Amino acid sequence: LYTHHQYIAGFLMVGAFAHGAIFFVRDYDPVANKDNVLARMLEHKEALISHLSWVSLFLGFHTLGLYVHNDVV
Amino acid sequence: KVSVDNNPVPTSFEKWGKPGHFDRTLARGPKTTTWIWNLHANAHDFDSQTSDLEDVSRKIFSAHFGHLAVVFVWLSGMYFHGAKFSNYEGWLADPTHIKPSAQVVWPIVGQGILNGDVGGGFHGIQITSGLFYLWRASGFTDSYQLYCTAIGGLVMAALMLFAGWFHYHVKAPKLEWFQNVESMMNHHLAGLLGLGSLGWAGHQIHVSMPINKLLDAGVAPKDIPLPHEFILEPSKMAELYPSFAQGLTPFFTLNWGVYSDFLTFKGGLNPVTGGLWLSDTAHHHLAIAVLFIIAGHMYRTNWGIGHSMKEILEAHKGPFTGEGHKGLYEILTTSWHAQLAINLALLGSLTIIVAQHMYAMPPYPYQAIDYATQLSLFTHHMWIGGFLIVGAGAHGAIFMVRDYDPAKNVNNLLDRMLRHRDAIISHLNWVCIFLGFHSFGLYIHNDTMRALGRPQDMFSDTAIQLQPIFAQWVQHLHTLAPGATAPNALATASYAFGGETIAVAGKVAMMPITLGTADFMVHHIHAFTIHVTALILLKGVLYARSSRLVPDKANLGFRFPCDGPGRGGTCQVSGWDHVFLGLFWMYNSLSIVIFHFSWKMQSDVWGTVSPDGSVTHVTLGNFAQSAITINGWLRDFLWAQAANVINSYGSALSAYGIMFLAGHFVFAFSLMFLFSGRGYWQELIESIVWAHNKLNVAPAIQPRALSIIQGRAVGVAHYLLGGIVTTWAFFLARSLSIG
Amino acid sequence: SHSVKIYDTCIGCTQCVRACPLDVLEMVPWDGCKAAQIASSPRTEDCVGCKRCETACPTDFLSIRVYLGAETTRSMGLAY
Amino acid sequence: LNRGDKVRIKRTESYWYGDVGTVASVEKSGILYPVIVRFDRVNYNGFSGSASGVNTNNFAENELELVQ
Amino acid sequence: LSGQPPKFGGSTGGLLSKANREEKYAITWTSASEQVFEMPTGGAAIMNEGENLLYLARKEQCLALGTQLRTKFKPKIQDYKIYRVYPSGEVQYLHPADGVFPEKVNEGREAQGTKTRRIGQNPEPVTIKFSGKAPYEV
Amino acid sequence: GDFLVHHAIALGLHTTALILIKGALDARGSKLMPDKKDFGYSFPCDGPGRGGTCDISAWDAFYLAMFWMLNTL
Amino acid sequence: DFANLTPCSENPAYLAKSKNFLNTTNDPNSGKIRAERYASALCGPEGYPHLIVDGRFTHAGDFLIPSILFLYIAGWIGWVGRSYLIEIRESKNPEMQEVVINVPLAIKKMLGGFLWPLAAVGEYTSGKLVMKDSEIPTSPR
Amino acid sequence: NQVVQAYNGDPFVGHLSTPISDSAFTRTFIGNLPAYRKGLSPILRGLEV
Amino acid sequence: MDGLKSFLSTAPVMIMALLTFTAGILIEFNRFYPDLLFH
Ligand code: CLA
Ligand code: CLA
Ligand code: CLA
Ligand SMILES: CC1=C(C/C=C(\C)CCC[C@H](C)CCC[C@H](C)CCCC(C)C)C(=O)c2ccccc2C1=O
Ligand code: SF4
Ligand code: SF4
Ligand code: SF4
Repeated sequence: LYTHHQYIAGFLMVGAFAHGAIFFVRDYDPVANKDNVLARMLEHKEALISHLSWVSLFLGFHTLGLYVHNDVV
Repeated sequence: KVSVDNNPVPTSFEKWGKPGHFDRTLARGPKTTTWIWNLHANAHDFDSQTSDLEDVSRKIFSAHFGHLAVVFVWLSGMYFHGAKFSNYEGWLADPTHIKPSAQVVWPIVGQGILNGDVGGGFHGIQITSGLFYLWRASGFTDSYQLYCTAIGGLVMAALMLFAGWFHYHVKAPKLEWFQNVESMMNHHLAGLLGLGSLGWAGHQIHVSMPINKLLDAGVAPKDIPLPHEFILEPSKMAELYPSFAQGLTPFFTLNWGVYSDFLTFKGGLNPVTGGLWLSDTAHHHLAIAVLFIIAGHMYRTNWGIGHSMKEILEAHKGPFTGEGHKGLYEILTTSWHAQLAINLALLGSLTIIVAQHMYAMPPYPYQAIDYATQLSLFTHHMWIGGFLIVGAGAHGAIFMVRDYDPAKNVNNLLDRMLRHRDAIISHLNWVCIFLGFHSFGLYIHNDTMRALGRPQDMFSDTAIQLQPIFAQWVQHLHTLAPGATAPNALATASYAFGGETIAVAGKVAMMPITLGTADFMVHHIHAFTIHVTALILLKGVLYARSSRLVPDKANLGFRFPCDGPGRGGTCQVSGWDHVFLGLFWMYNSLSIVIFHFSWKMQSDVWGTVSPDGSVTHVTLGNFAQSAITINGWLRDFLWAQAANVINSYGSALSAYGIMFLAGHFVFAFSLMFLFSGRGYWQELIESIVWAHNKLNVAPAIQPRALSIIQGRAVGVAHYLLGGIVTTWAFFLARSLSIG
Repeated sequence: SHSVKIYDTCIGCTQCVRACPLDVLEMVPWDGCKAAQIASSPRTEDCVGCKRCETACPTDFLSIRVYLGAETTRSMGLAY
Repeated sequence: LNRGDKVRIKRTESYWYGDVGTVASVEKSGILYPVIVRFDRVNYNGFSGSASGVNTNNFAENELELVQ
Repeated sequence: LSGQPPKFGGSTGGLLSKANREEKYAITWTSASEQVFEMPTGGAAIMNEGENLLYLARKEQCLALGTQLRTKFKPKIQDYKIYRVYPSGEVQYLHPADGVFPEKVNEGREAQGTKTRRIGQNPEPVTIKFSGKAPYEV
Repeated sequence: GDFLVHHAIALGLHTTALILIKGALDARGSKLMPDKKDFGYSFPCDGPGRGGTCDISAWDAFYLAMFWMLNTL
Repeated sequence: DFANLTPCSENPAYLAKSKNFLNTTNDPNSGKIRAERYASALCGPEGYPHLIVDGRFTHAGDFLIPSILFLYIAGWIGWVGRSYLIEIRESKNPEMQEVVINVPLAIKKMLGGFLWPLAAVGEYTSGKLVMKDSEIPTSPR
Repeated sequence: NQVVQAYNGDPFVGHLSTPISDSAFTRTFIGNLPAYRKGLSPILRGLEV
Repeated sequence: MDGLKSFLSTAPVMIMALLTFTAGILIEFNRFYPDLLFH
């Protein structure tokens, strides 16, 4: 039951973001959504994508570093 | 025939500081980071930096000399490590209890634990190459001789560097010198292979035979005479071999029968060491020497005698092939890529033949004693051979797209090859699908019938039986060979076909290898995977020029990713991508080959013979009933034999556990480059570039993502690296745990 | 069939019309550039979608676009 | 706009959107995009594995913002 | 469709059943000199003196042949005509549809496939919702 | 032992979120392809031009984040 | 607090392990000095020393001292590379000097990293550390 | 003495006239299987197949 | 000789000299003061 619902939850979260992308392709009007929170999501997407890049790189470098350190010693 | 150009290029340092000087698309300067990868990928594409066929040949000649310098540096390293940092002086006295170790580890972070007790008080990594058995067979006795060999190799490496500098920079030969291939094979057969085999036969007569016969008698290495003491006083060699009292006057009068004392066609294995006799080894090199020197006087040269390759090729025309080979001599003498294709195919097949012969007829003393050396050597040479065969496919494709113009060969063998590519690839598709259904589908059928509780329906030896009747017949013919079809052979060619279990030092050197239905099924898997690798590589070679999909692959090049998303998507139509897929299939094929070998020797050959005469094997006959289902391979081979590599922590074998996990990591990492595409990574690099621009640290060399071919190349490189490192650790930790 | 559209940013450099394998494109006269020519796509039912025309276009972003759509026999490159 | 002028791109399409570039020429023959702006930074152009793209584009007068 | 065929020995690469059920393509070129070219179907053939008639199954094969006729021969063969012939019988005329090759401006062609904007002023899919169209073709 | 696996789980969540929002926000186009709204959600590629454009669609970011979701779970 | 972890001095398991610590170096007393060094740490029932990363100053040497040390000698690397890259962008060929490193300039920049946090606050107050959002190239938004 | 011509004298069809595909024995044997034999109604050739 | 100067100044030679120098100082610090899990 735990593994089943965590796998369903992962699939549904990935589908939520997939339909966020499909919304941004198809149903997103940048004229009506002028300067609101969605327009300002897209107006700084490089900043938050680079910060997700930093945090995932940081956390991955050091989780693998600690695991490989523990493993080697 | 020797004509050279004197000082064709000055020896100057100025081109060193300007990288990319060789290729005209890189001589402007690096705009992006793709310039770096292009600088490395085009560094040895000599045939694309220029198109003279003369300067590329000089570049190739001097590159060969530099490579020989590298090989001699490596070989000097091997001999120097056996001289100084090894227990060869100790192992030579007692080569049945203590183990070779040619590498000590500096203790820095606790890695002095890798200096495991190898024997005799020496501490270091137990090596798995047969260097110590090689040096025992070649007659080495003291570390000073190994030191002299290492120093001589370093001198010869300096000589190869000097010769490469000489033949590019002060005296480079002309094109007509390279196109003398008949003189070239005369010297390579008669003078390189023939005189090399003759010189080694002389060494084995005068050094290997005395030193190894006294070491077999039971004399300590300190009491062993130095190898020139058997030359300065031939009376000592007369003490050992009574046929040296007659001198060479029996040789020059064809009284060769009196040399049967040491030149014997004895056959079989030496019972006291487990290796081949060096009697028939020296005789073998003498026969190879005579045969190669005889064959080196075939092709025509300055003198009117000889036999020109051009007329030999043009003489061979039949009804089916039309015009025949008249057109092929201009192919192989005006293109280094066709030469590289044929030489890579034959060198890969030779390395595989080396792997398959050096287990069944172990040519070195005490090689079959230890299973680390045997398994490591077989695995190593299988991997080298498969890599070289994939290279043959690669350069077949490069030749077809680059060095093949159909003007100079109409309706010859290569044209008629290209005119029925659909028939060849069709029937090779059919045989790949046939063997994949009837070699793996038997495994799935057995696996299902064992899961369903129907073991009488399986393809077992105690069920529906698929006996390899032809291989069993051939084994019968080779057991019955040394009496009828080889009268002067005393023993069998190898004990792998049949005969007696050769037990030396309590361990099985070689015993007959029985072929049940498990071996039938595994050999048809071998045939299947070899055929699919041949399918991918042959498809690349044939379809390199043009297909029905992309009719202009020849002028898009060899390394092009695709033609575009059109025609449904032509994503991997190049010949390079067929090399890329053949690398995966070669990895699959050779990993099945080495798993078959490792399990068959652990279950059916290797083991400990009790003094009562019974043989107990390492995995106790698993292969007969477990090697017919996939669960038997996953349970009795991969799961059961990795207990030695994953429980090895905190011991000397813990480096192999680390390397095991490292290979898994590099496999999983390779999947990032294999599964992804350039587009995602470019728009992620753009956001990272934005983060650099925001705080004024953006580079002037623009960070492109890896190209499409670059991404595929690094994916396959890390995939094969991770898989081969995992298997290397698994084999070299299983084998040191079984003796 | 795929639709090949040519935009105002064309500089008449002819690179697309000779990079095209099937010669879908052709140059027509124009008054909006120095070269006095713009690419057109008359026989665009013969477009396979290879996008060698987009690859050869020097103007940034792109003066020629291929918009992959309804496949046919001509636009899929089937010899059978 | 004149030669040598540094301008900032507002095309919203170009690779050099927001990037500065020296003006190389202005054309007076009544064409749609007469200003040839040439950049230090090369774009995404060429076949795959090409070591560089192009550093030149033709922009209109209205798209450029003069920064010199 | 006049012209003797090239002296080709035959091949498995070539005309499948698509040729006699739907269209196949013929390339006709005239050369003074007999020489050797690479057929895109695989192999090498013989250019006859005068007119040639080569039947192929794809238009890309015909244009690839015409491309190598143009660029791989020093006496460049540029009077090559590509037809599309149907099994019903009628012959279309395809590649030099006007007099001159498509790279050269004939000044009598029509600008079709040309949009009056750049890609930045392309309409966006949210405006054309459930319209049966797509953002390029509006 | 739970610290390091929670940080590995955080790494998986962050990298899956990075791929998913990099497909969601770059669904309208990056500098590699300033028009992806007109090709739609799941177009294959944009040719070997512009350096090579293999997995540029937002659907391909779904694809990669599907791998990362399966890994994290 | 921290009743789950006992100090390794009064721990049975750690005494059982510290009887047999190995020698990581050539020195035959490396295991003994390591056992003496880890005796002041906090370790659980397994007998292996645990680190405490709260920022409590009783365990500041567990994480915060390496934190400060890394941040200094990595802001060194970042600031030196940034200063060199900014410097080479006015040399009429900024792209070749990434390939061939101008080593007198490079060593001058590398020995300029003693004062990077002062240089960082100087460049941040004087506006050279960051760039305006409009001045930098960006994607379509 | 060439034994591999083009199929049926047509050098541009995708077939060769090899001794297996287009021999006299193959013509008389493949062309006399029920799927190819001349004059048979489909019921008898289907019955024989 | 300005060519060896410009070749020893390249990116791979300088990055390998730098990595060898940092590896040397790390290895020497581990050789003298072996096991530093914390302060
Ligand atoms: C007799 C050996 C032989 C020779 C000399 C050639 C020579 C050449 N080949 Mg090659 N090739 C061969 C074997 C050989 N090959 C084999 C066995 C393979 C099968 C894998 C191929 C597959 C092949 C391909 C597919 C291509 C060539 C190409 C080339 C040309 C340029 C090579 C280049 O620039 O790479 C420069 C060197 C590198 C890029 C280094 C590669 C790094 C390796 C693969 C990974 C690291 C390996 C290492 C053992 C791992 C440890 C490192 C790390 C963990 C520390 C040149 C003609 C290219 C060509 O001509 O195309 C136009 C081309 O694309 N080769
Ligand atoms: C386990 C993984 C896997 C499997 C099953 C396959 C399967 C195959 N690959 Mg391969 N491949 C793999 C991974 C895999 N590959 C990967 C990782 C790559 C590396 C990139 C490739 C690269 C690749 C290339 C490059 C080529 C293939 C080709 C082939 C085919 C060989 C023909 C064959 O074996 O007969 C078919 C046998 C099987 C599929 C396995 C037996 C399965 C049983 C007997 C069938 C199932 C029973 C029944 C029908 C089930 C029906 C149930 C009902 C409810 C429907 C076959 C489809 C080659 C090909 O197409 O040759 C013509 C080819 O050229 N492969
Ligand atoms: C010295 C130059 C420089 C400096 C100041 C920065 C600074 C920045 N980078 Mg980094 N970066 C650089 C080099 C540089 N980087 C290089 C060479 C690479 C290629 C691998 C990257 C790739 C990279 C990625 C992929 C990301 C960053 C990010 C960041 C930010 C957070 C710090 C970080 O994550 O470090 C991470 C650093 C690395 C992963 C690699 C560092 C490589 C070495 C150690 C730096 C020194 C390079 C060079 C040798 C210096 C020359 C010295 C001079 C004497 C010649 C920060 C703005 C992140 C971001 O988006 O911020 C929000 C992020 O996601 N960078
Ligand atoms: C991650 C990734 C990138 C991004 C990769 C980049 C930006 C390369 C980064 C290389 C870094 C700088 C390391 C360079 C090489 C290292 C020095 C190797 C270290 C190995 C030692 C241990 C020997 C692509 O560009 C790409 C392109 C096409 C398909 C898949 C992918 C892909 O998966
Ligand atoms: S390649 Fe682009 S710029 Fe050149 S003519 Fe064609 S559409 Fe115009
Ligand atoms: S997509 Fe290919 S075939 Fe179509 S117009 Fe462009 S270049 Fe020509
Ligand atoms: S660019 Fe990539 S996805 Fe597109 S056709 Fe080429 S290989 Fe395939």
